[PDB]
Amino acid sequence: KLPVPWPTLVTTLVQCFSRYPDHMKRHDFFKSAMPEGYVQERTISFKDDGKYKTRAVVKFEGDTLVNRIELKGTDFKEDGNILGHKLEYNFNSHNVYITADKQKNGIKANFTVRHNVEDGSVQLADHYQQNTPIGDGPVLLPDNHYLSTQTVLSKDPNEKRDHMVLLEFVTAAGISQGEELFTGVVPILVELDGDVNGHKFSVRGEGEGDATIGKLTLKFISTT
Amino acid sequence: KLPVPWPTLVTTLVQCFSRYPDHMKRHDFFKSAMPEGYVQERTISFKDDGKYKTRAVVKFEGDTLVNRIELKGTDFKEDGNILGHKLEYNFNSHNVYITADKQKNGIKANFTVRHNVEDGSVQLADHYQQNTPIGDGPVLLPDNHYLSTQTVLSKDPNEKRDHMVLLEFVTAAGITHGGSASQGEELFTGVVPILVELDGDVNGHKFSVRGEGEGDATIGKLTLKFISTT
Repeated sequence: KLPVPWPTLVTTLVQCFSRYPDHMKRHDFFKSAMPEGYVQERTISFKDDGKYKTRAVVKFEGDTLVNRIELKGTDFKEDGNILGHKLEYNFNSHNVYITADKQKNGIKANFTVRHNVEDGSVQLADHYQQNTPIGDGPVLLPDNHYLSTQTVLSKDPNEKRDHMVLLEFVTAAGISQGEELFTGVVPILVELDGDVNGHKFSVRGEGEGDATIGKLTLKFISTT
Repeated sequence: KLPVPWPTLVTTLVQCFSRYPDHMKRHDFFKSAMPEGYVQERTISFKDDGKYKTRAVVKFEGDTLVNRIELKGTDFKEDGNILGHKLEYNFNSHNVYITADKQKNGIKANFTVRHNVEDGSVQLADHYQQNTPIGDGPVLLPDNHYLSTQTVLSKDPNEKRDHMVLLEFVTAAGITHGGSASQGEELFTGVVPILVELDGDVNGHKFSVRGEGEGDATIGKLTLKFISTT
């Protein structure tokens, strides 16, 4: 059984599948970094609770876009909204604000996730994010803009193990040869190795992304 | 294109597809009214703007669950968020609070929909809802409870008409007690085809929408594509 609520892992579990409108395609750092990819690092501060630190490698492995993550979580309260499993099984729309990191040749992002709590309150998860390209080639450093997200979480009736089904749509707003790798439907593999409060777990996800419409379709299975 | 934003029509465009947990099946008015169906009437008041009045007939026509709606919108302002198309193309999660309407032999509901606006603010839409059975059979009058919703809106890249692709999950909650509680429940054991037809007029601008898809009430899932028909 997952030691934390599935919604708290959503943002950690491939922004290269965001739909950048034609007038913004010169601002799409994520696709410009492919195929070598990028390292995505976050600190996620759950207000009045613990923190996640994550480091992920996002790159192509042949035809598959892979997101391989290490997650370390600490300082969660036993009676809080996370370890107490008080979060609703849903996900709000967020705006992910992106700025260029002209020192690392990459980007930073900042946003605050709002997790609905079963008692009507909101649990904030403040995200600080930095992405650095792995490859040598030129990448696109964007003007300030944001990604606008939508996500629904469900369960596979035929699935038996602890799992999460996710459908997500993301479009860029607010204003490369790598992008040519995203013209069709691309298979996705996500692998997460986690430790929260000393509770170790793993998550494996598979699905597909369609960047032409900003769509992600994934099923995640836990192991503990 | 439609004269109003697609998100403002989401709630008007089949709560019989909500997942009612087994311990709450006695509270599912919507399925109990089937197959004869129910009339669903709403007043939707947009804060600092106009209002929609809707009357829908929701019933089975053969194998298909049909939602046929008349919508009249009045008193909208030209520079507002609706006629000015300033709403984000998304839809927030809501709780729909349902209570028995014993004096109408049905149910009523109150909730506020929060439409995100492009400038970062919110457009509130106060919903009042009344559902009355069409048929003569016995219906289930529920205890107070709510429906919890999740919805995503998207587009079909090969569709030139104004349209909205929708996926929704809804589950009932708020009762803690714990077969089929109505004969109409039996009609929703499978995946049911859905037809939605909306005839609208907002501030004198006439339009229409047709949607088709499927609903799976055992998991609470709705999958539909809506297209402008005028």
